[PDB]
Amino acid sequence: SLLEFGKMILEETGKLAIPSYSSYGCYCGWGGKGTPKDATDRCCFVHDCCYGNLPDCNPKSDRYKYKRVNGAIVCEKGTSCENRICECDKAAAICFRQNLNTYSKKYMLYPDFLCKGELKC
Ligand SMILES: CC(C)NC[C@@H](O)COc1ccc(CC(N)=O)cc1
Repeated sequence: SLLEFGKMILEETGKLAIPSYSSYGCYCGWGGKGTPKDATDRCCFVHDCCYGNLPDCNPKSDRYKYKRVNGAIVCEKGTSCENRICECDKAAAICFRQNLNTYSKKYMLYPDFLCKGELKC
């Protein structure tokens, strides 16, 4: 669920899920349309695509359990939806951590009209 994801982001990046990643680019937080603005925006695009592969699960509200083995994120055995959601977030977190160095504030609160373009998962 989102309680898990946000906690994961903070631990990983140090920035806070909301508002650092709840309204960035064209995909973080708001999904929909567009061409991802930057690397962090691409993690969101890929992440949204990740939840999209799980039709009958509830990413936002189904809680899962994960642990750290010296820094590694280890998703714990749960329902199979819980296992797959967890993997989807673990990636976003890793991806987020990987492009902290290019996280740019001008994409914060990014306006919608500026997000039109085509991208299939
Ligand atoms: C505590 C506050 C009010 N949070 C409400 C909460 O709905 C914030 O919302 C969201 C909505 C959707 C997502 C999708 C995720 N990033 O992939 C992440 C966070």
